[PDB]
Amino acid sequence: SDLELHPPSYPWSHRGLLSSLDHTSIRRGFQVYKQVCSSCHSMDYVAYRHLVGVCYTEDEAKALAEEVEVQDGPNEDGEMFMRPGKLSDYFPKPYPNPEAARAANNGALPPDLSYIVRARHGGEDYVFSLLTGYCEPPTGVSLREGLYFNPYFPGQAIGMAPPIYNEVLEFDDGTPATMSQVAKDVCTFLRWAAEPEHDHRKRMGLKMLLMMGLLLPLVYAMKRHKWSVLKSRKLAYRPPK
Amino acid sequence: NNAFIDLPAPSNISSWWNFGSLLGICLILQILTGLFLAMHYTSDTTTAFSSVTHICRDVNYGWIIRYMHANGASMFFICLYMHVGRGLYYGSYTFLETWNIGVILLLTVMATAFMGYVLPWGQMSFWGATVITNLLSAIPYIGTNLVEWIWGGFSVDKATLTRFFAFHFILPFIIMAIAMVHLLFLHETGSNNPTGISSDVDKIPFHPYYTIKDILGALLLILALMLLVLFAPDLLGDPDNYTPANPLNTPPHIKPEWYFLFAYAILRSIPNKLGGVLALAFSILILALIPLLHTSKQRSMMFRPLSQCLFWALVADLLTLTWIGGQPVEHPYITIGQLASVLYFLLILVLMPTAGTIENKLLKW
Amino acid sequence: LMKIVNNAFIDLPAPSNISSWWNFGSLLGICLILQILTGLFLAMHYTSDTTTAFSSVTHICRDVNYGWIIRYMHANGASMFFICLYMHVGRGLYYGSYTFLETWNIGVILLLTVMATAFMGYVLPWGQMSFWGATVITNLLSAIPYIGTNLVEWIWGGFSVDKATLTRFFAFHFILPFIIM
Amino acid sequence: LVDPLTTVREQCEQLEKCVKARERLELCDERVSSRSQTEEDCTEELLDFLHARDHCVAHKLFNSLK
Amino acid sequence: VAPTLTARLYSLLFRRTSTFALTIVVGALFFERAFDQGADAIYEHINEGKLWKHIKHKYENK
Amino acid sequence: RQFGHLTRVRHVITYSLSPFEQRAFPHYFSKGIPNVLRRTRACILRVAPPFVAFYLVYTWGTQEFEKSKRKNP
Amino acid sequence: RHRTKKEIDQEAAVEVSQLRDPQHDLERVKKPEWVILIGVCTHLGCVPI
Amino acid sequence: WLEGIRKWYYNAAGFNKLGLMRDDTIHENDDVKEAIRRLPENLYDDRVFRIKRALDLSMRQQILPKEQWTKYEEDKSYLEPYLKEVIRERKEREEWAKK
Amino acid sequence: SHTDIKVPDFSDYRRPEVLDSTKSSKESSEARKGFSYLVTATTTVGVAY
Ligand code: HEC
Ligand code: HEM
Ligand code: HEM
Ligand code: HEM
Ligand SMILES: C/C=C(C)/C=C/C=C/[C@H](OC)[C@@H](C)[C@@H](OC)[C@@H](C)CCc1oc2c(O)c(OC)cc(OC)c2c(=O)c1C
Ligand SMILES: C/C=C(C)/C=C/C=C/[C@H](OC)[C@@H](C)[C@@H](OC)[C@@H](C)CCc1oc2c(O)c(OC)cc(OC)c2c(=O)c1C
Ligand SMILES: CCCCCCO[C@@H]1O[C@H](CO)[C@@H](O)[C@H](O)[C@H]1O
Ligand SMILES: CCCCCCO[C@@H]1O[C@H](CO)[C@@H](O)[C@H](O)[C@H]1O
Ligand code: FES
Repeated sequence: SDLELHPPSYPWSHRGLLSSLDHTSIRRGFQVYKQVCSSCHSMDYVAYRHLVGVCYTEDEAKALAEEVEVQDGPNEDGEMFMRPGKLSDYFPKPYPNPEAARAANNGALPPDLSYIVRARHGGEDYVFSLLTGYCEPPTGVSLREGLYFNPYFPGQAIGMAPPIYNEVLEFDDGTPATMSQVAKDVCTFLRWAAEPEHDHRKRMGLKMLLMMGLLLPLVYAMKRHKWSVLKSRKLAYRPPK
Repeated sequence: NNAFIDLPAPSNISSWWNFGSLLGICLILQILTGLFLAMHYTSDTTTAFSSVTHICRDVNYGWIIRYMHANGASMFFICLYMHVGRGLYYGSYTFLETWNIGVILLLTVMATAFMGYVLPWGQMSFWGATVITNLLSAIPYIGTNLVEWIWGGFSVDKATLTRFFAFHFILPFIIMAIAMVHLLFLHETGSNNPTGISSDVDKIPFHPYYTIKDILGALLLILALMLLVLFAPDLLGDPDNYTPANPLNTPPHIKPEWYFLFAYAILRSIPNKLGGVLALAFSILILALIPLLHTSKQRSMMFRPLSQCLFWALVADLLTLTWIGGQPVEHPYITIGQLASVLYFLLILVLMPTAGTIENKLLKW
Repeated sequence: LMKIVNNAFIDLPAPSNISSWWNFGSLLGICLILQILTGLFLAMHYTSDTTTAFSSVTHICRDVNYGWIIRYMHANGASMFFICLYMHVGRGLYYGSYTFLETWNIGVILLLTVMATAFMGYVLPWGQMSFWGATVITNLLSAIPYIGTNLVEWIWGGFSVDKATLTRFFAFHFILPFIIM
Repeated sequence: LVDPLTTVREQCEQLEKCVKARERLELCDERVSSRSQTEEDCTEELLDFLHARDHCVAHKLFNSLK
Repeated sequence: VAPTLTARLYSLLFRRTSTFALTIVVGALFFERAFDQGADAIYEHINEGKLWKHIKHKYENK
Repeated sequence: RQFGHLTRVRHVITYSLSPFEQRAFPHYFSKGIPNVLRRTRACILRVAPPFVAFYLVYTWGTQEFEKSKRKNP
Repeated sequence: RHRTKKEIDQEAAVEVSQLRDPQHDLERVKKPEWVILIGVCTHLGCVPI
Repeated sequence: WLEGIRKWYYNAAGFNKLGLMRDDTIHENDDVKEAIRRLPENLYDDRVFRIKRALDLSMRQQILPKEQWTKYEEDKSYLEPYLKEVIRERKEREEWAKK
Repeated sequence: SHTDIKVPDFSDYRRPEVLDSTKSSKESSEARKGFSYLVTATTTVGVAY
């Protein structure tokens, strides 16, 4: 239907003006993308090297990249070949092209997730609500096969079956993998993926606010100093009588 | 010197007079961030969107230069609209040459920003290129030919993106030359002031009085720009442009950049192709008619109560049209937009000239 | 509008006897306009990515209507530019025009800027000469002690001439002619 | 293994506004359910209910997550 | 007879154009280290336990 | 336009003080606030109404829109 | 587009004289269950939904 | 009474608060400039000072004490006899140019 | 007479250190210039940063 359900505002720890992302949460969120979302969704603009110093050490990221095989070549025989992944490789695509993706998903296309949070009104509030909001169709609503009812998706009929649920994966740090916890971490990871500059712009913004707090009144003082010559000047008209 | 240092200026110009220098700064800012982005941007449809993400993710500080350019374009329009509003309210338009060049400047900046928005080749980029170039199709007999000629084909495609990068690259420098001419005509008369009365009996030197005041203004502009860049870089943007262009699908809630919303509302209010395009063109070109519609014996609106009330009604109306442009073409927005569109032209063509005459009568001249 | 078009052209006083050697100044103005006009039109079809630069140039010469004439007019126009530049400088040396110090020294800057401009344009089609010309000439800076090498890598955007180099050179080549103007 | 989302949803559904909405929802379920033919469905009633419950969930949920 | 503070500053650093520019160069250099260190400390404290530098120890061991 | 050639003025005396002899913020708050209040009051009747109208049209239209999207408006 | 019977019947029932660009549906299709069109809005080029 | 709204308007216009007379506020076109040029010394000098006093108040975003406001009943058109003649002269020339 | 011309009172605008007409203002000049120039130097430092 043409009805709309807008997402509520969750108190993300990175919500505040000077609040950074929770990096342990980014790290768990990456595990979610990796174990769960990557089989249907690509993330074409993130490479293993981007994780270094963000949520994994250089060696951990190196080990992560090696867990997959990527195509390279041509070799001296003019042929392509497979090799372990390395830091410079971008996350593997689950399908060679969108047609193959649609074919593998009853015709629906799992969008690339690198910018999904910036590409949707509501951002992570929307994504979190969608992931944790699947429910039964209301009485009178009957969906075609292949579609699932989700009140937060426009039109409420989505081609993605509920992808997460309790214990869908195990976290490296033992955090209980409840559906809501998993959603919260993947959403934090997706924010970082869409805006890696997130923490740095806020640190810079703090410095900008402090500098402005200093420079604005000083320049204003300079303005008032020069202008005092005019602001206190006195006029007198003395025509001949 | 004498074009700056000892330039005579009115002792009383207010902060509304700071927007000219702020526009100069917005122009320099766009040129500087623009050139640096152009050092990493590639205009092929296969790689345009990619090169932009590459700028934001891997080029050192690429993200800040990019968002400064995007938000800088928004600041440019805020300043442009403030600058034009100051002119209408204070009767600065009586400086005919300066004013008409200003109208050309507004149209060129609009055309320039339009083309830049197409460069990242996201969804809004693509449909904006489609819609806006198609405005020309309203031209009888040859309209469609003009559009295909601009496109370099039968639809927006590679040829389009590549030439748009070139046009967007050079136009700002042309704008800079036109702005210098804008200032030269202004210098022949010197500035107008809040009273609308000649200020020749009380001129002060531009330096140090307005040089320091302009610097204070520049600092406030930078604060506004950086609040957006560092704390809300996407606030004034559209999420749909984070989706690569898809020629087979126009997003269901597609809407123009905020600074084009009022004009879009006006065009959308007319259920006729040529009529909508003519109203759009006229909503901007009518600025060239303001001087001919001036009936008041006084230059500024400072001493004109009735004119002031109608002026703020016009601003409130543009605010209405901006809001309507952001809403779906459904009831009661369709009717509110039609009224607002009619009110816009009615205030400018009839109500304001009439208030001017009434005020003259009340003063007995 | 009249004046300075305007008394700066129409009623400009000129010697009664200047010869053909004085024609090169206006010919240089024409070479500049030619390069700018053919340049903009080529830029409407040229792409600066190393994977597609050379290709976009062949596309201009093979498929864009009259693309070949615009391209060869730009290439040969650069040659005409230099022929005129050298005739112009020669005239100046022979007739002592250099005593107009400001005009002359600005002229020296103009010669250097046109050389730098032509250099960068030649790199754009990304053929063999493009690549090695970019390599050698940028490396002239490596002769600068202490920072030379750093300056080169900064100009290149890397440890060797590559994508970053070609893309910024398109930008530099694009704007420099207007600065020359 | 219990998801705090379950706990919090249960708690939030106790609010007056949520009960009222659930009631209208069940009223629609009964009304639509009893006709062999009807254009109507209870989407609107469901969304109203969810909007009220989720506004409440958003204020509490994250306290239980890491 | 001890002159005020701004008075000493005027005579010692502001009166001569050379000395007035030196003070701004050196001042900016000290201001830079102190401001960045201070602001960085404020930022990291506001976000204690969330930054990579705060959790990093858990994954390294070169 | 150059100083020396602007216009004709006779019998006007102007007295001024060096910026170093005076305060840059004389009665900033004590006199500034009253002046701001005065200026604000003097214009409010001319500036505010149209925006109040916008507000009313805005709230009315938005509500009318929502109401129209449901079963029982 | 593969049209249904109800859709075909709705288009046949249209009062052609009332259209701004008057055409009977059958002047626009060859096999009624199939409508083939260039998906470009005649206004300013977007894609109709 | 029209006249009632007139005094109301005069005060709403507010140039009186800056000590200006209505004619001090006229938009200067060529007719007006010629009329100002024809003013006798005293009217010209007075105009200059009132405008100068007004520009000064405007710069400080201030107004005069109410007792010093130009009074409606005392505002007179010192420029009218001069401007009217300048316009008459131009009209006469324009008529002649058409014959 | 031009001797009837006296400078208006500025006591309401004067910095406190120059309020006494029976004292030399030179005694406070360095302090007054130091204050304003300090505002200028600090500003320039912030801008350099
Ligand atoms: C294949 C079995 C999938 C898995 C595993 C996940 N998703 Fe998915 N997703 C899939 C499809 C086929 C679609 C298209 C849905 C449609 O009807 O258009 C999607 C879509 C999404 C979206 C976009 C929704 C929108 O507003 O357009 C998001 C944000 C999304 N999916 C997220 C997501 C995440 C984070 C996942 C891992 C937990 C995940 N999906 C898994 C198919 C599949
Ligand atoms: C790239 C855009 C523009 C730039 C850089 C620019 C710059 C300037 C500058 C530097 C001033 C002097 C300072 C001031 O009074 O604000 C000025 C004045 C003026 N401009 Fe613009 N301008 C631009 C666009 C326009 C537009 C769009 C209009 C109106 C349609 C316009 C109309 C005027 C007028 C009438 C004046 C005289 C103002 C007065 O003295 O009261 N300008 N402009
Ligand atoms: C009047 C001045 C200018 C305006 C108003 C302007 C505006 C814009 C706008 C609105 C965009 C879209 C931004 C986005 O959302 O990504 C854009 C993109 C861009 N602009 Fe400009 N621009 C100006 C000058 C320039 C100049 C001089 C150059 C380059 C020489 C330039 C280079 C670019 C490039 C390469 C992009 C694409 C990357 C990006 O999208 O950020 N711009 N411009
Ligand atoms: C002082 C003026 C200019 C000079 C001396 C100059 C010189 C050159 C040279 C020597 C080449 C290589 C030609 C070849 O392919 O063999 C070139 C290429 C190019 N120039 Fe220019 N150029 C000028 C102005 C411009 C301008 C203003 C633009 C664009 C706005 C431009 C755009 C290009 C483009 C797109 C190419 C690559 C295509 C091609 O190789 O023909 N040039 N230029
Ligand atoms: C080669 C150069 C060319 C062809 C230049 C053309 C320049 C034309 C005008 O500038 C002078 C034009 C930009 C200006 O009209 C006065 C704007 C106010 C028009 C605003 C405008 O924007 C839209 C927009 O941005 C969109 O984005 C996704 C989508 C849109 O509808 C779906 C519109 C739209 O319906 C209108 C009217
Ligand atoms: C980012 C911009 C940069 C770095 C600009 C630098 C500009 C430098 C100078 O212009 C001012 C420079 C072009 C000018 O020196 C005065 C020329 C006469 C230098 C001529 C020149 O050409 C060569 C060339 O073209 C080649 O092609 C395949 C190959 C070359 O050797 C293998 C050379 C070469 O050995 C020299 C000296
Ligand atoms: C400067 C104050 C601007 C008001 C904030 C709202 O801003 C609006 O938000 C919408 C979605 O939230 C966007 O689609 C729209 O383009 C943007 O202008
Ligand atoms: C925009 C409103 C214009 C109405 C005309 C003003 O009319 C005036 O209003 C004054 C105050 O109410 C009265 O004291 C006065 O007698 C009356 O003529
Ligand atoms: S309604 Fe305008 S392009 Fe379709």
